[PDB]
Amino acid sequence: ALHVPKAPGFAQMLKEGAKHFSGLEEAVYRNIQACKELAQTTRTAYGPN
Amino acid sequence: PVLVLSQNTKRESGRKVQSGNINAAKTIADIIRTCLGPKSMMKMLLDPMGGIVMTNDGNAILREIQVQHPAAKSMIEISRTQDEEVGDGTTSVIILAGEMLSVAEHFLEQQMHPTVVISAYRKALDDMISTLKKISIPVDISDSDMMLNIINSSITTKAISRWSSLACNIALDAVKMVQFEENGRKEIDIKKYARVEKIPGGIIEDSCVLRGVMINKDVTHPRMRRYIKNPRIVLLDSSLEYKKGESQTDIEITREEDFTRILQMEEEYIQQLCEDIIQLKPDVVITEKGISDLAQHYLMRANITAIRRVRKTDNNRIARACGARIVSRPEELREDDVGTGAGLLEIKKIGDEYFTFITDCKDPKACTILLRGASKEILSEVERNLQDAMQVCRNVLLDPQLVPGGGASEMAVAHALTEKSKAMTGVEQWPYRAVAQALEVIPRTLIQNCGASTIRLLTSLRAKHTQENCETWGVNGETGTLVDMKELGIWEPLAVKLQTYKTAVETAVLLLRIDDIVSGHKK
Amino acid sequence: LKQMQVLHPAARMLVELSKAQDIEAGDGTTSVVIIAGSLLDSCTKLLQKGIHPTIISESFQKALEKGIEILTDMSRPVELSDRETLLNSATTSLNSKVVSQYSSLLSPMSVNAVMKVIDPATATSVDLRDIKIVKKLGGTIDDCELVEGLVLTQKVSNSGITRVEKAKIGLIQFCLSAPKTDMDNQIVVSDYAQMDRVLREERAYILNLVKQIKKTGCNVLLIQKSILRDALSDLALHFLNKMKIMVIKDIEREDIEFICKTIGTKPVAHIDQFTADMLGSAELAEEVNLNGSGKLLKITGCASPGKTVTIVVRGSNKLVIEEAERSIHDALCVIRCLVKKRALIAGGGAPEIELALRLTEYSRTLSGMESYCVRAFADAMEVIP
Amino acid sequence: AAVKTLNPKAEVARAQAALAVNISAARGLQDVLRTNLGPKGTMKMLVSGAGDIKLTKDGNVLLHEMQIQHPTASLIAKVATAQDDITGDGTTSNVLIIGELLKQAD
Amino acid sequence: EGPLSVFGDRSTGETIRSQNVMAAASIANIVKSSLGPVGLDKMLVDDIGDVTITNDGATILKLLEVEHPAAKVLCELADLQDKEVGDGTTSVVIIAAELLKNADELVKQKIHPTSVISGYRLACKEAVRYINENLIVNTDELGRDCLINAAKTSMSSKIIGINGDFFANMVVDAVLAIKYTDIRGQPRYPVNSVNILKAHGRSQMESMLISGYALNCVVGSQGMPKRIVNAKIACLDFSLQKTKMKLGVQVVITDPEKLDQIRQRESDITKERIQKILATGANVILTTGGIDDMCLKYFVEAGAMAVRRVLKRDLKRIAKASGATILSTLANLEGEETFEAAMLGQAEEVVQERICDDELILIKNTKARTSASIILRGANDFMCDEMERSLHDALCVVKRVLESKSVVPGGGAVEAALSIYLENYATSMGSREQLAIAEFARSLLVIPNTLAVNAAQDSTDLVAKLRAFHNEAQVNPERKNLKWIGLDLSNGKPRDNKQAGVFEPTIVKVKSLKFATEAAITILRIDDLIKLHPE
Amino acid sequence: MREIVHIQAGQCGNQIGAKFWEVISDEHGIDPTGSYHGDSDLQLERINVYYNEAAGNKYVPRAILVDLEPGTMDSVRSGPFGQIFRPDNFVFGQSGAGNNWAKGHYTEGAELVDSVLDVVRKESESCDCLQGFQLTHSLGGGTGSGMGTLLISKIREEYPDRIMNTFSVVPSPKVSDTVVEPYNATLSVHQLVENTDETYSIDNEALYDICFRTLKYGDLNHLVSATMSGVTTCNMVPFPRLHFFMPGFGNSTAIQELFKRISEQFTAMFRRKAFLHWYTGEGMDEMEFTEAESNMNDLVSEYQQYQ
Ligand SMILES: Nc1ncnc2c1ncn2[C@@H]1O[C@H](COP(=O)(O)OP(=O)(O)O)[C@@H](O)[C@H]1O
Ligand SMILES: Nc1ncnc2c1ncn2[C@@H]1O[C@H](COP(=O)(O)OP(=O)(O)O)[C@@H](O)[C@H]1O
Ligand SMILES: Nc1ncnc2c1ncn2[C@@H]1O[C@H](COP(=O)(O)OP(=O)(O)O)[C@@H](O)[C@H]1O
Ligand SMILES: [Mg+2]
Ligand SMILES: [Mg+2]
Ligand SMILES: [Mg+2]
Ligand SMILES: [Mg+2]
Repeated sequence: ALHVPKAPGFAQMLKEGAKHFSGLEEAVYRNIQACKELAQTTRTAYGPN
Repeated sequence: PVLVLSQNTKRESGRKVQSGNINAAKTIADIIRTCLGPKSMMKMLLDPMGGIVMTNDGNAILREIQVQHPAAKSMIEISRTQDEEVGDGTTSVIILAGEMLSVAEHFLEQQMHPTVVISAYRKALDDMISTLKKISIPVDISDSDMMLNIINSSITTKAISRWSSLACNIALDAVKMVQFEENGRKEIDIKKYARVEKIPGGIIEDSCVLRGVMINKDVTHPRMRRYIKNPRIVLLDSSLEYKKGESQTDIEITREEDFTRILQMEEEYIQQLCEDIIQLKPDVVITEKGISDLAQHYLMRANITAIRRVRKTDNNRIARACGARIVSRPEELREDDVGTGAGLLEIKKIGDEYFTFITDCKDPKACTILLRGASKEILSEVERNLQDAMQVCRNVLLDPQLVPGGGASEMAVAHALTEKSKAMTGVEQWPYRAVAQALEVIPRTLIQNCGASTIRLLTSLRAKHTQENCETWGVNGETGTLVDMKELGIWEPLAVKLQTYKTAVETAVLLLRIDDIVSGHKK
Repeated sequence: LKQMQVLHPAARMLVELSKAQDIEAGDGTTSVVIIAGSLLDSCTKLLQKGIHPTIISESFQKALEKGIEILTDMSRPVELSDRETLLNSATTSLNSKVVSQYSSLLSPMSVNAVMKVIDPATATSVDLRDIKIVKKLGGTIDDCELVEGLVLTQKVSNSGITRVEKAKIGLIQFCLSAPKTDMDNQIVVSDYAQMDRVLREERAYILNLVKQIKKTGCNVLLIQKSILRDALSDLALHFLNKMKIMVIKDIEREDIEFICKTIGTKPVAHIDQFTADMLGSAELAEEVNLNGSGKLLKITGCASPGKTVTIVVRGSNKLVIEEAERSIHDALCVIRCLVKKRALIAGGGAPEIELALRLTEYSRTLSGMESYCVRAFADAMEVIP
Repeated sequence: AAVKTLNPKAEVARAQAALAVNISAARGLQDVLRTNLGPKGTMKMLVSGAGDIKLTKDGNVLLHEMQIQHPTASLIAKVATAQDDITGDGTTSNVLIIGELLKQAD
Repeated sequence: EGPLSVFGDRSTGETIRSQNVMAAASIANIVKSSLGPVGLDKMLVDDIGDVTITNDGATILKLLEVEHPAAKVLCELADLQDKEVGDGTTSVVIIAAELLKNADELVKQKIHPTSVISGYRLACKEAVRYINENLIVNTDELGRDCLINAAKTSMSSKIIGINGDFFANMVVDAVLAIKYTDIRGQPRYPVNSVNILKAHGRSQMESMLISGYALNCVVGSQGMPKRIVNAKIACLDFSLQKTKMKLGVQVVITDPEKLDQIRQRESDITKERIQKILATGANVILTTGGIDDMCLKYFVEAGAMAVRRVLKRDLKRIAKASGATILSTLANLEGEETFEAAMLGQAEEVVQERICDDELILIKNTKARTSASIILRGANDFMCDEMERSLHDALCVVKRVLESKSVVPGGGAVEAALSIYLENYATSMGSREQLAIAEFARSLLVIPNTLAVNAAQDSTDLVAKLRAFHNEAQVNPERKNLKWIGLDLSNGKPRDNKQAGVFEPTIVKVKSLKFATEAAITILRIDDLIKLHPE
Repeated sequence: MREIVHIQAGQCGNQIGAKFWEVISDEHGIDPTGSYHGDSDLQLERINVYYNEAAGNKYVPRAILVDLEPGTMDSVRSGPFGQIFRPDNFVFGQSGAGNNWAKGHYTEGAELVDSVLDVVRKESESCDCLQGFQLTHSLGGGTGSGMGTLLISKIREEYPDRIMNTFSVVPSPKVSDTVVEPYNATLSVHQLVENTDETYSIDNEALYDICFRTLKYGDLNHLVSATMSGVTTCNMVPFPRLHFFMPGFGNSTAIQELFKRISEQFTAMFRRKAFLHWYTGEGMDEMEFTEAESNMNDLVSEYQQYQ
C-alpha cells in the first residue's frame, strides 16, 4: 500500500501528457493567480512614472 | 570560475519571497481545511513503510505529509507544537495562521511595512487574550457530567463520535486515575501512566480502562499459577540469573573439586537470591531482566508466579498501579517495597496470545486502556482520538476555564476587536481589524464543511454578535444553523483556545518577519 | 616565492636564493630576487653580443668584489647603544609591510625584544628562538604586546584558581597518577580485602606525591605532556586543587628548555629531587582572557629573567596576523644583522645607485670584454631604484 | 493540486476519485473471493516466487497470498486478519459483506 | 602567461582590486536588508531542508558557504565582532565593505593604496577620539532606564522587538542577578552563565525568568520524587556505578570461596559511597557521570533526587550558585573517603517542571549567590532559536553597558556626526590622505542610508537632514545638544535619540570602526592574486 | 568440539551468510548438493561444528535463514550454494516490514520469532553439544534491526547459557542509508550490549574503501566473508560490556567514534521528535528512546574510560 491508483473513468482514459483541472481550487483559483501574476508583470509600467 | 559563494547557493528576495511564503502557508492550510468540525471526512494517508493512516487529525495529516518549502515546514512545526502543548486545535491553529497570513498579504502589497503589520498583530493578540479571558466561564471539575460533556464536545468531531459516551467515560476515568500528587507537586502524566493497548478483533463496545495495567506476557513456567486473588507483587530491575563480574574475574583451577565447587557456588548464589525474595512472602515476581530456570524452580517451590522480561515503562506503570517500588538487589528488599493494592492477577488468552492483567487495584495511579476493534488502523485512529480526549480532560483539570465553541468564541473576539479598533487613529487599525475579520474563518470553515450558505450564515452570525449578550452564539456543524452554545453544549478549554490563538499569531509574525531566502549552502 | 609553486628550474633556484637570503639576513628577500633576475636579463644581451658564459661569470665576480668594496666604503659604524639608530632600522624594515601604521608600536618592541635576549657588550649574533611569538586572534595589531615573562597557550586545569601572586613554579616531567613500572605490570586480586587495599594504596600514593609537592611551597605546577601514561590523574587534580595549587598540564617536550630559560625553573623527573631550589619565583601568574577570543597564561615578573622574551601578536584576521608575525620577524632579523655586523647603510635605493655609478666607472677602467659585463652589472643594479 | 504544489511527486485521489478507487478495490477483492464461499466453492492454487504451491479455500490465506498493492485491499486484509485472529472463521464472508456494503452504498 | 610557470591563475591590478571589492560588496548586500528596527529576517536552507531564521549577521555569514577569500575576511570580521562585543555584526560588515568600495574608487583615481590606508588609519583614530570626547552619555547620569533602553534598542530588529518592553526587563533582571564582584573589587557580569532554554509552546510573552537555575535534565528514575523543598545539593564529578577494578588490576581466583565476596564488594563499594553522600542530608544529587539502576534504587529508597549525565558547565554554575563544591572524588587529606555537609549546596526548591511535552529541572532561590535562567517560549524551534540569538545579543549589550558606563545614541547619529567632523578634519592632514579621510567620512554614512532604505524612506533627504542637524551642532556651540539627533524609522523624520531612548554601548561603535578599518586595510593592501590549481 | 548454529536475518544478513556458507563450503570441499568432493581429512576433522551430516553423506549446514520478506530467501535459494541449506530452515513472513525497528520487534512480525525458534530447537537437537549461536544481521536497516534484536532476545531467553556471537553491519558514517537509522541502531545496540557476548562491527564504509583499495554491492558481501572466515576458522572481551569489535587484516576503542556519531544523530532527531509517531503508534513508549540514548552515553563513557 504505497501507491494511489488513478481513479476509474476519465482519470484513467486521459492521455499521457494531458492535464485535467476541475473546480474552484484546481481551475478557477489557479487561473486567477495566473492573471494576477500577469498584471504584476505589467503593473510597474503604468503611467508617466 | 571565480565565484564568491558556492554554486547551488540561490538567493531570492522581496515581495516574491513574501508572497511565496504566504502561499505556501495558506496551501498547508487548504490541505486540511476540510478536516475541521463534526461533519469532517476521513483521509487515507500512505506511510513510507507501506502503512496507512486514516484520520481527521490536522497534526496527523501534516506529520505524514512531506514538504520542501521552509514556510510549509514552519507551519507543520507549529501544528506539532500545538499538538504537543495542548493536544487539540491542530487544524484550527493551521487555519487561523493561514488566514492571518492571507490578510497580511493585502497590506504587504499596499506598501505597508511588515514590522507595522507585526506590531498590529501583537496588539490584536493581546486583546484577543483579554477578550477570551473575559468571556470565559469556570468549571466545577467535581461535576463528572460537566467533564463528560466537555469531552464529548471535544471528541464529537472524530470517528469515535459513534461511541461518544464510552470514549468519554474511558478518558475521564483514565485521567482521574493518573492524577497524582507527591511532595506538593500535582502531576497528570497521561503519557507514561495512561497506556493504550490495541488488540485487533472483538468489538469496540467492550473497550475499557482497567483498574490496573496489562502487559503481553505469560508465566515463565507452566506450573506457575495464572490466577491470584490478592497478589503480593515484587518488582525488580536486576536479573535473577548468575551473570559475570565487571572486572577481569578470570579463575584458575588446578584442583579437581574446584570446577564442580564453582558450578555449585553459582547454584547457591541463585538459591540465596531467591531466598532473599521469598523472605518477603510474595505471590508474583516481575523482572525487567531474565530469570534463570533454577530461580524459576526455587520460586515455584515457594509457590510464586514469575514474569520474565518486562519493559522498564511497563514496570513503572505496574509500580504506580499496584503500589510497589522497583528494586535492584533482592537483599535490599523491604515490606514497603512489596506491592499490595492489586486485587487480582489474571493471565488469560486473548486470541492466540497470553496477556497478564494486574487489574482490580485499589487507588491505582496508573492504568491501561484496552482498545478492541476491527483492525489496527481503526484502533490507531481510536487511540489518537482518545489521546485528544485525555489531553482535553487534563487541560481542563489544570485550567478549569471554559469558552464557547462552534465559532462563538471566534465571533465574540472578532466583534470585541472591531469595537476596540474604533479608538485607534494610526495606520495599524487596518491590519488590526483585518486579523479581527480573519478570526471569522473558523465559523466560515464550519459552515463550509457542514454544507450550508457561508455568506448568509456568517452575516446572520456577525449580526447576532453585535447585540449585547450574544457572545455565546455560534453555529451547528451538523445542520448549518445558528445556535446558542449555552443550549448546544460545545464548550472548549480556555487553555486550548488561548494556545491556538497565540500559536497562530506568532506563526504569522514569524513568516512576516521572514524575507530574503537563501539556500544551497551545505552544513 | 616559496608559496607560489613555481615550476621552472631557474625559478626554483630563485626561490632557494630568497630562502638563503632570509636565513643570512632575514631582510632583502625581494631585492635579492630582483637583482638576480636583472643580472640574468643583462646576461641576455651579453650572450647575444657573443660573450662566453664563463667570461660573464668571472666578470660578474669581479663586479661583485668591487661592489662589496663600494658598499663597505659607503657604510658607517653603529653602536648597539644607539637606540635611535636601532629604532630607525626597525622602522625602515617595517615601512614595507602591512604593519606600518603601527610601526610606532612595533619598532620599539622589535628593538626591546632583541636587546633583551643578548648581552649587548659581547654578543656577535642572536638566536631568535629565544624570542617567542604567540599569534592570538582578536583585537587589532595595536594590541600587540611584549611580555617580559612567559606566555603559554595551555589551559589551566583547576577551576577557581586562575591568579597567583608571589608564585613558586615547578616543572614536573613525571606523572601524577597510579604507579606503572616500565615493565609489564599487573595487580592480581584474589581476596575481597585486596580491592579496598588497592584503592586505598592508590589514594595514598597520589596524596604522598601531592604532599611532597606542596611541602616545597610550590603553588604553580607545569606538568609535561605524557603519552603512554596519565600525567595528571583525577585524584591528583583533586588533591592539588584542595591544596590550592595552579596546574598546567600538556606542556610540550619542546617548550621545556624555553620555559626553563624563561622562569629559572629546573625540570624535575623524580619526586625525590623535587625541592625548593628547583623552582622558579614569579611575581604573578595569571590566566588572562582576551575579550572572549581565547585565554592566555601569563607568568610575569621573574627573579631570574634569563635572556628570553615573548611577543603576543594580535589582529583582526588570520591573514593579517600571519603577515604581522612575518614582518615582526623581518624587524628582528634586521636588528640581528645590526648585531652581527656593526655597520649601517642608507636606503631608498642609494646603495644600488652608488653601485651602478661606481661600477660604471670600474667598467670604463677595466677595458676589454669584461667592460661590457661590468657595465651590464651596473645597469642591472640600477633596477632597484 | 494543493498537496502537489508542496510535494510535486505526490499522488492524490480526491472526493469522487477517492470513493471510486476504494469501492473499485473492494469490489475487486469481492470478485476474487466470491468463489471461496461455501462447500461448493472452488480451490485456488497459489504459487510463491520460489515455486511453492498452496491449495486453499480460506479467505485470509487467499488474501495474504494474492499479489496486491492496494491501500483499500490492505485495509480489508487487516480487518480479515483481526477476524481470523479472534474467531478463526468468517474472513471470506467478511470481505464479501464489506464489498457488497460498499457497492450498495455507491 | 607563458614566462611565469606557476601552475595556477593570476589576477593583477585593477582586475583583482575590483574583484575583491565585488566580493566584499556581495557579502554586504547579503546582510544590508537585515539592519535596524525595519530590517527583516532571512531563511537559510542547509542543502537538506534544515531551516534557520535569523537577523544575526554573524550567524548568517557563518551559515553561508563563502568561496572568495576577500569575503571570508568579512565573514571572520563578523564572527570576531560577535566574539568581542556581541552586537554590531551587521554594521561592521556593511562599513568594511563601504570602506573597501570608496578606497577602491580612490585607487582607481590613482591615489596610492598606502595613502588611502594612512588616511583611513588617521580617520579611524580621530573618529574614536571624537566619539569618546563628544558623543558618550554616562549610564550613571541616566540610571536603570538607560539599561532598559539599551536592551530595547538591541531587541529592535529582532523577533523580540515590540515585546522589548518586557524582554528588556527580563534581560536586565537576569544580568543584575548574575552580577558578581570578585577580588580586586571590580564588578563582573559573566554572561554565558545565564542559562537559556528553548521550548516551543506558549506565546513569547509567556517566557520565564527563573530566579535560580534551569537544567535541561530530568530525574534518573520514575520512582524518585520530582519536588524537594529544602534542597541540599551534592554536585559530583564522578560516576555512581558498579565498581570495576581499573585497567592494571586483575582478579585471579585460585580459591572459589573468594569469588562471592569479590563480586558483592564490586557493588558494596558504590553502595558505601552513596550511603556516605546521603548521610549528610543531601536530597538532591547532580552528577556529570552515569548512575546505574542499582544506585538509582538507593536514591529512590532514600527519597532523594538524582540526576545523571549533567553537563560540566551546568554543574559548575549550579555549584557556584547554590554554595556547593564539585567533587571529582570522595577523598580527603587523610587517605580516607568522606563527604562533609559543608561541601553541600542549598536551594529553596528543586522541582521537575512540565514544559509543554518535555520536562526539566528548576533550582529556585539558591543561596551563596543569585543565578538566572531564561526559558524562551515560541511557536516552533525556528522562532525559539532566533529568540535565543536575539536574547544573547541583548545580554551581551547590557553586559557591555554595565561594564563600561558610556553609551552613544543610535539611528545613525554617531555616523552622521563622524561624517561631518571628519569631512571638516580632513582639510588639515596632507592632500591625498585628505581625500582618504573624506572618503572614510562619506563611507560612514552607509549606516543611516541603509536604515532609511530598509524603512522605505527617502535616504537622500533623511541623511541630508541628519547631516544638516549635526553640522549645525558642530558649528553652533549653542546647539551642541543636536549631536543626539538620529533617525526615527517609523516616521521618516530625524529625532533626538537620546531622549527617545535609542542607546548603544560605546564599545560597539568603537570596536566596529577599528575592526572594519583593519579589514579594509588588509583587503586594500592586496594588488595581486595567485590561485593555485588544486591537486 | 561443540556445534555452532548460524542464524542470518535481513537482506544484509541473508547476503553475508550465503557468502560465508560458500567460502567455508569451498574451504571444506562441500559442493552445492552437499557431497564432500574433497580429499584432505582436515576438512572433515572439524566439519561437525558447522555441517549436520545426514544419511547419504550429504552435509547439510547448521544455518537458519530469516527475513520478513520472502524475496530475499528466494534469491538465496536461486543463488549459488543455495541448495545445501535445509528446505525447512528458510523461515519467512509475507509483510515487508519496511525499515521500522518497532515493526520488526513487535506484533508486526512477532509471531515469526515463534517459527524461527522451533527451527532453532530443531537445529540444536541435532547438535550433540551446542556451543552457541552466530547471528548475522544489520544494526539498522529493514528488518535486521527489529527482527535481529528480537531474535538475540528470544534466543537469549530460550538458551541463556550459550555463546551469542553477532556479526552486525554497523551503519556507515557518510551514507545515512535511511532516515530512521539513528533510531534503529541505538535501539539495537541497547539490546546487543545486554543480550550479546561478542559483537563484530562490520562497517560498510570501511569495507567499501578496502574493496576500492583491492581494485587499485556483491563485492562487499565478498569482502566481508573472508573476514568472517578469518574470525571463524581457527583472550578477548576483558570487561563483559566492551564486546564490540572491528575486524581487519581488533578490539579497538575506535568503536567510540561510531557510537558518538550514532548517539549524536539520535539526539538530533530525538530533540525534534522526528519519525517518532510511527514507533509510538506501533508499540513503543517515548521513554524507550530516552533509555536507549542513556545507555549509549553509558557505552561511550565506558569506552572513554581508557583514553
Ligand atoms: N457539534 C458541533 N457543532 C458546531 N461546532 C462544533 C461542534 N463540535 C465541535 N465544534 C467546533 O469545531 C471546532 C474544531 O473542532 P475539532 O475538529 O475537534 O478541532 P480541530 O478543528 O482543531 O481538529 C471547535 O472549536 C468546536 O468549537
Ligand atoms: N620610507 C622609505 N623611503 C624610501 N625607501 C624605503 C623606505 N622604506 C624602505 N625603503 C626601501 O625599500 C627597500 C625594502 O623593501 P622591501 O619590501 O623590504 O624589500 P626586501 O624584502 O627586498 O627588503 C629597501 O631597499 C629600502 O631602501
Ligand atoms: N529604535 C531604533 N531607531 C533607530 N535606529 C535604531 C533603533 N534600534 C537600532 N537602531 C540602529 O540599528 C543599527 C543596528 O541594527 P541591527 O542590525 O539590529 O544591529 P547589528 O548592527 O548588531 O546587526 C544600529 O546602528 C542602530 O543605530
Ligand atoms: Mg478537537
Ligand atoms: Mg624589508
Ligand atoms: Mg468458514
Ligand atoms: Mg544589533
